Amino acid sequence: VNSFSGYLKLTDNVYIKNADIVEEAKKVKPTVVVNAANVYLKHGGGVAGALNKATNNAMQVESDDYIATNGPLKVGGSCVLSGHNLAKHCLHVVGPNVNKGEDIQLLKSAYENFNQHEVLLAPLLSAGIFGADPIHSLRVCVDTVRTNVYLAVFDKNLYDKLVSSFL
Repeated sequence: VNSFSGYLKLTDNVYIKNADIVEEAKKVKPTVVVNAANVYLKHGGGVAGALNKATNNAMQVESDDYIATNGPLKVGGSCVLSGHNLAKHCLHVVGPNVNKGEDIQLLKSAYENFNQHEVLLAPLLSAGIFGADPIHSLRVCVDTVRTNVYLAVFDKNLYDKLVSSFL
């Protein structure tokens, strides 16, 4: 049993809810929240901007030190950093950004990072301002992640379309 409430069950391991991931993280304090990161960990907008704002910019300060030491992530890669006030850990995962011309085949590699964690609160990778089709992102998630993933979908309209169209 875990603390996640109000989710629709899509598969054995994947759950979905219309929720603001920031407000969901603040309520649950999950072990892992996933950030929709870029390779520079520049948390300007989208999910990343919202998560970082909720940490009062402490996520960005920690991230800048990580990049100064390690250099940029790979598209499809990840790093584990603090979850600050939102979670124990934040898994920063880089899905391909279609609005920068990155290979959508890298979305499966991105989701494979989730398999290193038994339970996660996450957004749909490469959705929103990363430009991918969220229906596709949900299909790759279901077909790639084997650990237990609780997906937060901010937009009610999109949530209802994801559920209604789910095979």
